[PDB]
Amino acid sequence: PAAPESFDEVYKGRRIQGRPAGYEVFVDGVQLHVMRNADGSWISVVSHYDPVPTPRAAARAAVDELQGAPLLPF
Amino acid sequence: TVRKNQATLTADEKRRFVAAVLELKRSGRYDEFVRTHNEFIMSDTDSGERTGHRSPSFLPWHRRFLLDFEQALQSVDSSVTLPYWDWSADRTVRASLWAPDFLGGTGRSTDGRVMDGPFAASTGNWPINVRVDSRTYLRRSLGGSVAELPTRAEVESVLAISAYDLPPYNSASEGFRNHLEGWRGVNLHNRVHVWVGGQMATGVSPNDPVFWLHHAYVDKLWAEWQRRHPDSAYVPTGGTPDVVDLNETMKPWNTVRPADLLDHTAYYTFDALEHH
Ligand SMILES: [O-][O-]
Ligand SMILES: [Cu+2]
Ligand SMILES: [Cu+2]
Ligand SMILES: [Cu+2]
Ligand SMILES: [Cu+2]
Repeated sequence: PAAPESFDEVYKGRRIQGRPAGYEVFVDGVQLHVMRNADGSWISVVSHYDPVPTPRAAARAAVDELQGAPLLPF
Repeated sequence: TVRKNQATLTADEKRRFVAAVLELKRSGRYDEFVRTHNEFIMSDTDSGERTGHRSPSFLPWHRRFLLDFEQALQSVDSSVTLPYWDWSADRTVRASLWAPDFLGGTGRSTDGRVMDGPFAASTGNWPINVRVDSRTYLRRSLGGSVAELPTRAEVESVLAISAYDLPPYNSASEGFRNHLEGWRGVNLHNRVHVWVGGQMATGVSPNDPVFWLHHAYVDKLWAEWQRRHPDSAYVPTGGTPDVVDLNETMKPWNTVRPADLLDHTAYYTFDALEHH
């Protein structure tokens, strides 16, 4: 049950960050709601029906979804 | 009240449904349904309190949420009822559902923007206000993020499951509810959200009017499951932390229990529903 490792990268032009808190993700400094499923997969509020294996994968899915759009604070 | 397959609506019934939905939007009532759904999907967790999603109450909760929305539509036009979208049958972008006289089509590829139908941003009649990002226009990418809607044979495999739900009563469960929801197995409800794309793939998925027609067909599949399994009923039946038991009330209403929602015929019937 320990949390995933933190991460920080530029993905498709945007900075994505993740850190244990139970886990927080940011896209260009704006927090992105993410959640962990029982089986260890992740989703985000902009991909909430679509499990992906890791919080970085959920952050990257959000950047894909956003097509350049600023995230609004949650 | 009869809920009909969208594919069977007359031109006048499509006109009246669209107008009732647009009036709920204009008056500000529609956006509060979007807001309620997003609040629950953000709060429902597998290891904590869970009511609208990823839990046995997924089905009675959406049944009651859809009843709230249908009653709001009927306050504008009493002849309107919620239609349902059988995505196992109407599975391509050529479906009449997606015609400009009903819901409009897929979004253009540059930015996902829906360009036709009554809910296109250009009409001025469908601002996206309850949102997670700067974009204020309806978006869709039908078939963009997943290649196929569920097939009838897949649906039948799930309908054959006899247990309603099973411990631990969350996204890891075996049983009918979680296979219909889609977190395990060949994936019915979650995959349809992914297939539509745009706001339908997000926590603010009621921003797309197709939300209602999707969940009205999920709700019909629960009624079909009950006819296939008269010896099975909602579980759990008491004393379960974090989960809505059969006789416990559900948020946000607080005054209704899963037990009050098991028999849909108290509220509506379907155009056709298989017998046992
Ligand atoms: O549940 O959307
Ligand atoms: Cu949902
Ligand atoms: Cu969430
Ligand atoms: Cu849903
Ligand atoms: Cu029998």
